[PDB]
Amino acid sequence: ESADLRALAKHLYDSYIKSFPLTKAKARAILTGKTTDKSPFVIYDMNSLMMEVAIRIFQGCQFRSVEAVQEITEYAKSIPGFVNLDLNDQVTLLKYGVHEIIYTMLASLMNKDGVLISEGQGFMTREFLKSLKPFGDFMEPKFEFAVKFNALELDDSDLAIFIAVIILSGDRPGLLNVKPIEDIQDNLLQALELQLKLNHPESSQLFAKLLQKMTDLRQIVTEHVQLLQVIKKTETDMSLHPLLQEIY
Amino acid sequence: ESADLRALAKHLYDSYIKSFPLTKAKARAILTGKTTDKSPFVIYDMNSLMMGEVAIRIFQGCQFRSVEAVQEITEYAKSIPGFVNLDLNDQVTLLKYGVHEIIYTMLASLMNKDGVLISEGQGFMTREFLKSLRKPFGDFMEPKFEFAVKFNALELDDSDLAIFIAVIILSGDRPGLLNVKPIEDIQDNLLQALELQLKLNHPESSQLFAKLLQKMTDLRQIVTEHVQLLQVIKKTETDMSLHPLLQEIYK
Ligand SMILES: CCCCCCOc1ccc(C(=O)N[C@H](C(=O)NO)C(C)C)cc1
Repeated sequence: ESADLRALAKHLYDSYIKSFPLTKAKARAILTGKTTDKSPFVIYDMNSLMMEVAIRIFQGCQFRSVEAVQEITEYAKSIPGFVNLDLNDQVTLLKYGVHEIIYTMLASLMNKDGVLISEGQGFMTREFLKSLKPFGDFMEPKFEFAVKFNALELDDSDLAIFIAVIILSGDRPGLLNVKPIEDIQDNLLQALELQLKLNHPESSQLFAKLLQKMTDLRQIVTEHVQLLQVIKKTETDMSLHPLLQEIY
Repeated sequence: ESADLRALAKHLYDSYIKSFPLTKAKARAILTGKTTDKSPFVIYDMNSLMMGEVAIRIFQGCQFRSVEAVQEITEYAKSIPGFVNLDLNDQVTLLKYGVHEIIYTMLASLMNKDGVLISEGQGFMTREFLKSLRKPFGDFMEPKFEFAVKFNALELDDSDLAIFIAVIILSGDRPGLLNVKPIEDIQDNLLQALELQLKLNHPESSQLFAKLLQKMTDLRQIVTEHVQLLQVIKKTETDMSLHPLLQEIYK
């Protein structure tokens, strides 16, 4: 019945707002969408950056991503049925879902020329990121995904349901009880479909186009982790950085 | 109008039957009990194999089947409304990237958890036998079995698959495409047709449409794993020849 579907959509939206500080609505108003109170500092080269380069940028991204995981974790616990799953299955779903979610939400903060950083008080150009060492290949395939993903023109109410769909996948390795997970994901998928039909009545087969983006998304995540291995292949030793690499 | 969508579904199923010699219907009519004029000979070891012809030989037999499959898929693609009216370069790109995803979708029709039909359904080669092949070749088919067992649980029939295969071809997020708009226009039509087909054919199956579209994620990874395997085989088997058509498809 369409009432608990809209109820679910509204519920996810509100939770998404509470959990994630920088919404797409706010990000877009800051990006090339302009407004008149505060423009972000723009990092376009080595001197404008000047707060250490290459390694320290990568490390800055890890700090932020560790923050993101905790925001996503809180959001997951608001998905009806999630906290009632097997504890091991909750951990597994977050462990394998969090990267997909991070690059999905990161698109909200990107345009074809750069990405918002530091709660949007900053902007790092796409071109500055390409000019880096082994690290100049990290962000670029994310930019290419974002350009295509953002073409769908989803807003936060759409993204909230989509993010829940990703978390409740069901094909994650090592799950103990797949049934209640795919039951929840069936319900979320229904809510997303209705949401897209109501929010974007003249965008045909948007639901289908969005799900097809998961194919790009998972290969991006796969490529990314393999890239992460190559960096554990040159800077390695002297951990006067003790528990902080333990945090990571 | 649903009527134009039904007519498109019927057109595609028709071309599917005309293009592909071994349908899911027939493959499921050799595998299960059913008919006993179409019982396959079963290959499960070397002696039962030599009721035939190993490793490298199986692999090149597989190569030739793939090449055939490219011809069948190409003939099918041309029947898809608007496909042949596209920029010739984009026709080539769509097939380049579409062909293996379709092969592994169709391959699932020929599979159960225990093995796979071969030689147009006259033979059946065991999963365990395939997994026991020397080193590199033993990991070739196993992830295709993994996919098939899960894909086959959707219980699609040939009229479902016909439209799904067309949807795969007309992607538009394919690398290198020149004009994405007319491709995406065709795919939207195909997606509407698929959506209708699945709700009329599987009325009690909730969100089958979304669940099927998600399988596209598994297909992509199978192809990606498969390319990595071939890179390995080409380095260890310097005396083994890969077909030029297959080489052109890979990069
Ligand atoms: C639509 C026609 C589908 C016919 C199904 C044939 O079954 C298969 C399954 C897997 C393969 C396969 O992976 N071939 C590899 C391949 O295509 N590498 O590119 C190698 C061995 C040639 C080929 C045929």
